[PDB]
Amino acid sequence: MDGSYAASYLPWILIPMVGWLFPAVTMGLLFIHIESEGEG
Amino acid sequence: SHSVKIYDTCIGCTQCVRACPLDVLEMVPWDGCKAAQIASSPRTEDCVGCKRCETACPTDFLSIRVYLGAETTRSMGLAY
Amino acid sequence: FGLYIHNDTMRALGRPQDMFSDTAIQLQPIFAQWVQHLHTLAPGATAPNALATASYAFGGETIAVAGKVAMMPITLGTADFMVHHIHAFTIHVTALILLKGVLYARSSRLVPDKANLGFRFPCDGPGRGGTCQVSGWDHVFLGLFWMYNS
Amino acid sequence: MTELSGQPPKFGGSTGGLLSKANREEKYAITWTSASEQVFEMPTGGAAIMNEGENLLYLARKEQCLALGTQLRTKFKPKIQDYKIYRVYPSGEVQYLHPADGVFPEKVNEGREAQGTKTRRIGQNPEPVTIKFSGKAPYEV
Amino acid sequence: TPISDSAFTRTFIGNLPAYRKGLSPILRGLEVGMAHGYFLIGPWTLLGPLRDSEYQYIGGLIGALALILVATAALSSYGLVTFQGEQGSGDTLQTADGWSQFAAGFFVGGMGGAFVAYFLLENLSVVDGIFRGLFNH
Amino acid sequence: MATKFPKFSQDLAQDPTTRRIWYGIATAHDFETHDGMTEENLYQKIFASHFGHIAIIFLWTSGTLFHVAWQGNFEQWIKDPLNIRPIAHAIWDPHFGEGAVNAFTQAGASNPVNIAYSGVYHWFYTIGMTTNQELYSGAVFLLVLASLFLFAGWLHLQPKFRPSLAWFKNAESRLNHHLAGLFGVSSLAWAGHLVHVAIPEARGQHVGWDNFLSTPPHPAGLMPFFTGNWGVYAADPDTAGHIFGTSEGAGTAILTFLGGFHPQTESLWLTDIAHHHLAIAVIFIIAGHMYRTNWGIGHSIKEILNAHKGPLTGAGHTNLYDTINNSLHFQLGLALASLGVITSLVAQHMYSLPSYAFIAQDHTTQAALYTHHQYIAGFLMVGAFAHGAIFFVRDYDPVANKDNVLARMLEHKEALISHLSWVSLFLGFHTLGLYVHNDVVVAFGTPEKQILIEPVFAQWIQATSGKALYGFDVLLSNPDSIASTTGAAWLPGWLDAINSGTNSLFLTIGPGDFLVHHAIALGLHTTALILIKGALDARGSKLMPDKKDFGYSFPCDGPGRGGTCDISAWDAFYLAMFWMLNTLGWLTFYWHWKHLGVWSGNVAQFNENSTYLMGWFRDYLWANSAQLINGYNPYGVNNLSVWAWMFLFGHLVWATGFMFLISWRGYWQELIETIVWAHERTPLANLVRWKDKPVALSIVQARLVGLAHFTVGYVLTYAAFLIASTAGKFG
Amino acid sequence: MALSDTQILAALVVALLPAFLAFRLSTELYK
Ligand code: CLA
Ligand SMILES: CCCCCCCCCCCCCCCC(=O)OC[C@H](COP(=O)(O)OC[C@@H](O)CO)OC(=O)CCCCCCCCCCCCCCC
Ligand SMILES: CC1=C(/C=C/C(C)=C\C=C\C(C)=C/C=C/C=C(C)/C=C/C=C(C)/C=C/C2=C(C)C(=O)CCC2(C)C)C(C)(C)CCC1
Ligand SMILES: CC1=C(/C=C/C(C)=C/C=CC(/C)=C/C=C/C=C(C)/C=C/C=C(C)/C=C/C2=C(C)CCCC2(C)C)C(C)(C)CCC1
Ligand SMILES: CC1=C(C/C=C(\C)CCC[C@H](C)CCC[C@H](C)CCCC(C)C)C(=O)c2ccccc2C1=O
Ligand code: SF4
Ligand code: SF4
Ligand SMILES: [Ca+2]
Ligand SMILES: [Ca+2]
Repeated sequence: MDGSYAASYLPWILIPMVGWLFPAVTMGLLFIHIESEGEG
Repeated sequence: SHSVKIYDTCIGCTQCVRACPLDVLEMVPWDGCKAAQIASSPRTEDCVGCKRCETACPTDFLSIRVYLGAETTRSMGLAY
Repeated sequence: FGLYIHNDTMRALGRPQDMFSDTAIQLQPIFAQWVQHLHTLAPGATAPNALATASYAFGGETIAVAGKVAMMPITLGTADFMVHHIHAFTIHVTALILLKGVLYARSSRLVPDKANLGFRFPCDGPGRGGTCQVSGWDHVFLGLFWMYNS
Repeated sequence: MTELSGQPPKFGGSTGGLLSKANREEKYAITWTSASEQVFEMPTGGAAIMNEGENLLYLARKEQCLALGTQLRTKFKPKIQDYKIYRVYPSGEVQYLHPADGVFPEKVNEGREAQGTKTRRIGQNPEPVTIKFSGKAPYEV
Repeated sequence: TPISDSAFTRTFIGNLPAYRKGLSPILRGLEVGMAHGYFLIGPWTLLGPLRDSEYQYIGGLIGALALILVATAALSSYGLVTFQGEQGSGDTLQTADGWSQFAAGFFVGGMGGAFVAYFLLENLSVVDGIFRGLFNH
Repeated sequence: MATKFPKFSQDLAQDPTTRRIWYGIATAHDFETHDGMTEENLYQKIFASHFGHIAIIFLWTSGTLFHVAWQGNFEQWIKDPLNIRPIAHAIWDPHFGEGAVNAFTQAGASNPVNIAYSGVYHWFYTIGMTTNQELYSGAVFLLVLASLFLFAGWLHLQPKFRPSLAWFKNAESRLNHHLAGLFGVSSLAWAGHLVHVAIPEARGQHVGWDNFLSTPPHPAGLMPFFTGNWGVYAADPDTAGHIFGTSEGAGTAILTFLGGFHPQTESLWLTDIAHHHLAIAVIFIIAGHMYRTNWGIGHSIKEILNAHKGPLTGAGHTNLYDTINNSLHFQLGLALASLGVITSLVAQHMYSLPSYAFIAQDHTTQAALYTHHQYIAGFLMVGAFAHGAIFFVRDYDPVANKDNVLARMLEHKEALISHLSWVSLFLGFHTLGLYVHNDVVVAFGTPEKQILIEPVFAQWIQATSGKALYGFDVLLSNPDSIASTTGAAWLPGWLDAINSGTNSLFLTIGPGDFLVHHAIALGLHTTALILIKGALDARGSKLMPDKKDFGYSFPCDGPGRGGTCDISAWDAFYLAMFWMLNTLGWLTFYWHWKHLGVWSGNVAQFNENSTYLMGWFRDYLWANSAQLINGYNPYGVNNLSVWAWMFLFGHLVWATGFMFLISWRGYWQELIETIVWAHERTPLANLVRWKDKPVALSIVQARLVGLAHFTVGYVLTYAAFLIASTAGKFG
Repeated sequence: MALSDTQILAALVVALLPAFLAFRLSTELYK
């Protein structure tokens, strides 16, 4: 039954969160550092 | 940009300049060899680093050395 | 190939109704079965003088000698459609490699004087980021692997 | 330099030429005079027909210009040694590149400065332990 | 070549925002959005994970509302890194906040269009006919 | 043109292409190459990195504790450790269907769960932790310790707390503190914990943070420690009928030395482990008083080095103190070497002398831990060599280390490399020839002609410690040797443990062990040869006598002079990685197959098939894969389905590496230029311009990515095989 | 006995501390 452990409403949010958190921020960071550019 | 040096072991045979495909290397009058000339690299901004000079060197080990460095649009050979 | 990966992941997840099989999301090859049926009905339509079909693989009787079979209809389903597309993909990549080996043996945006270097040559120095394996010889060296893989 | 006079070569257009970045960032042009009307191979692909007399062609990078220049003098009996390669900026600024001082860089010439010239052997370069933590290389010193 | 430039193509290549004549950065991606979530609903109409349940017209809607959100970031976050701020001098797509608003077609656009497309498919209009088993008449 | 990525190297920032990103990542921790990096800021950034890394390790351990105390069946496994499978963590995957759901609801859990194979349940029940609350308290304590170390790093990055460069370059004090405190005091405190908690918990006596100040670990307190007589702590040892966790068969001894294996748990004795830690703690504390400090008395390493000269070695070890003390790559290469050797030693010791209760019976956990530590050490050694090459490239001073033992290594490097090549040929030739000969001889229906060499030199060593199955009558195998009549307390336990045909303590070997050992010797000699030629010829050669001017890692030198591909000292590391992986494949095949034979009681299969390669290819690879490939079938899905998927996944990644390793850059640069033209001419797409000019992956990056994919597909595939095939016939 | 429900919530509040201190050390190492 999915959660035989205490506080079963945490693993849910924890899996989506890591899903749309760490690599999203990681891919955005390189982008942002590409943004400064330099038109001369 | 890449770094191109020419050492005193150069005999001034213009081979490295005859092999250079981007007009990076020249020849200036010197006083070390029979030909009285030594290789020169004024336009390092056009040097891609294809090592075509070093391939065309006659002396025992190279007299001209190419050291790759911070690659740019011109050194990367980008045509697009 | 992504179809095979999806089928492996579905059968691994325990989800049979989500597969590309003959018992789920079917991928039936209509054209090949149609031409099979065409070759089957040949002796009585578009070939009155012909008594039997060209091959019994398209459809018809099952000829067998001694205790083993000689040739029988080769039913084409999802597992045949997927492998045919795999073959087409591998042949396409091999053709791409062996074609860029010829359409760029003369020159390219990377090397404009490649025609001077000849047919068989390793490269043109580590410059330009790296000019390794640009000749037509290197393209044939790569196309050998893809012909093998196909 | 002042003006880039020249006739565009007979060519039916190809996809190997210059692009959007090549027009906005920088492009290269080469000017030469042809003794007659003949066919020459394009460094971008195909075979074109150069016009009689002064010609002009724009390319993407410099190596293409020099590859065409090394082709002009070697393949044709009326050899072309007057091909001049220019770099074009997005502001119309055109500067001279090849040949540099009017003479090919092959043979020597008076009026050139020694660039990158060292007074040692390669086996005489200093040890990297003596220059570490400094923004210099064993060949830059 | 005819495909690159012809009679119809010369205008149609020049008819969508970044080539269309005088279109504002607000509508910078009308079609670029009106054509997204409408055809993203196709593969989810008869093939999805929830293709053989009771929500045949729901998984596609939510998946489209997420995929448009992904393609919106892959649009604006890059737009800012290719050009700084304010606007430009040629095309309003190549503009900074202009590209940030190039999503104004994904946003609102798809969130309403892909919404109504399945809001018409989950339902079937209230009009039918039902038998009578009363006897009480 | 420069932008801001990276901020530590202007050269990589000025790159206007996509490469600017890649080399901005692969040079993140190369602090020595940053812009204007001084020698002090270097060491200080590295110090803060050490603090953060200690915190990371402790956070990982805290998570390991948390998931066991939260989702694991620790208390149930304590009841029946030989039949209840441990629980690692619970699954929360919204992609499961029905087969995986019915399968993963295992190990007594009422939900789809993952079995545990890291062998931590046995460790925690051997320590004395018997309830989830103790594990939870430990996890909270580690969560606090990690923050302690994080703040320590953050505070030491401040100028007032910034340690001086002369503080970092202090060798005579760092050692006296790491040995007497980090090694001696730590071992002593751990021995105290083992005596005060582990031993009472083994006898039903619960000792926690609420009663340890009053309950003594022995009926007689600290006064019998002061008594010159110490036999009272040998006392009545735990009898051979002792039962763990209960006071049945338990005595009062805490510091013994009877040796052998606990007959029930098939592991080591707790009193012996505590006594060992006490002895070695005394030894390390004594070691911590050797080098002088602020009190005159003591040694000076710079004098001891510069004093050990030689008539055949010239300068001996002179100036080696000022050499090693200034080279961080030298220090890292020594540390990685020693740590890898002791990691391989931990592996080669825990499988035959297990210290945790009931851990010998679980075969999957024991098969996983050994291979894990062996791969760890196999990376550690390659690192030790890769950093020595960097010492030669960046930190070797030929005038400081002139004529010493280090420079003479460079003076005769040709001979070293030549003899390494000779011994590798002498191995490979004959080992391969004998394997092929055995295969050819067995295939012809004539198994009576196999060249089966008896490993005499190793079986005799086994006899020198008490193994009587061979009967050499030498040293401990002989009852009349003076080594047995010493009244040694450990002798009776050792002699009983070694010869019982149930354990892994000195397994009986034969010709197959001999041949696989010579294949292992080849794998060591050749890998070391590659890693040593890469380090020696890292400063120059006759192809590139100026290799020192090009640094450590560089693409090549060009197609001239015949060719210069894979010529840097980094490329030699890249090549030797393959040999390390092959050696660690051979070693793990050996271990797993022989342990299958020992576990199933079928040592005959291994002892009679490992002499020819077809035995390995069939009776091991093909034979033990049946369940592995049957994790998910057209008939059902069992608990091995995730491993059956990971096997093919590892195959896919391993084969993906082949693309980067076989095809090289220029092809891909041309194929990329075609796509660039395609985009810049596509209507409704050229208006999508790119700041980063897309370029193909460099040659160095090519080899790195290919080797990384190869290594991932090499480790994951073999792990999915080793765990799945073990959790079937015995798990 | 098993683990309580509020203690699992006490775990995240404590884990806030290593996250925050690691953020501080990370930003201090970037310089
Ligand atoms: C360079 C070749 C070489 C190498 C690297 C090894 C390595 C190893 N051998 Mg071994 N061995 C060798 C040659 C070699 N052997 C030869 C030629 C023979 C005779 C056929 C043996 C017979 C042998 C036995 C019986 C045993 C080992 C074992 C071992 C392992 C334990 C180490 C040891 O026993 O001490 C070191 C081994 C030696 C010092 C042998 C001398 C090798 C010299 C230095 C090389 C020159 C040999 C030369 C041809 C001799 C001339 C013979 C003469 C009659 C003409 C180890 C990995 C043991 C084992 O199986 O481990 C489980 C074991 O019991 N070896
Ligand atoms: C490897 C597995 C078993 C294989 C067979 C063993 C041979 C391995 C190949 C090594 C060949 C040795 C070549 C010697 C080269 C040589 O002749 O050098 C000459 C050297 C003379 O040195 P000096 O007399 O000048 O010594 C003065 C010192 O202060 C050095 O400055 O003689 C020796 O060093 C003899 C000892 C060999 C030391 C090298 C290896 C030692 C083996 C490990 C010893 C462990 C001892 C306990 C340490 C904890
Ligand atoms: C005043 C004082 C005295 C009295 C001292 C008293 C009354 C208590 C002293 C306690 C001392 C001095 C040290 C106790 C140290 C406990 C330690 C160091 C525990 C460390 C735990 C670590 C490091 C991590 C453990 C882990 C955990 C958390 C897990 O759950 C997984 C395993 C592992 C990762 C190992 C006397 C008169 C006696 C001597 C003079 C000084
Ligand atoms: C590159 C390089 C380097 C190198 C490194 C290395 C490589 C290391 C290592 C090492 C190792 C890897 C080692 C090993 C070894 C071995 C040993 C050390 C041994 C031995 C022996 C003994 C001593 C024993 C004894 C005994 C016996 C016989 C048995 C019983 C017990 C007894 C004890 C009796 C360096 C960085 C420095 C520098 C730079 C260059
Ligand atoms: C395919 C290929 C390319 C082209 C490869 C390219 C252009 C890379 C494209 C990969 C994109 C970026 C997606 C990769 C996805 C990764 C898993 C992302 C990892 C990045 C981390 C930050 C997560 C080469 O440049 C090359 C060079 C030399 C030898 C062989 C090859 C080669 O085989
Ligand atoms: S080929 Fe080399 S030695 Fe000869 S002139 Fe040119 S640079 Fe000098
Ligand atoms: S390295 Fe190549 S491009 Fe550069 S100067 Fe030498 S020959 Fe010319
Ligand atoms: Ca479904
Ligand atoms: Ca307890």
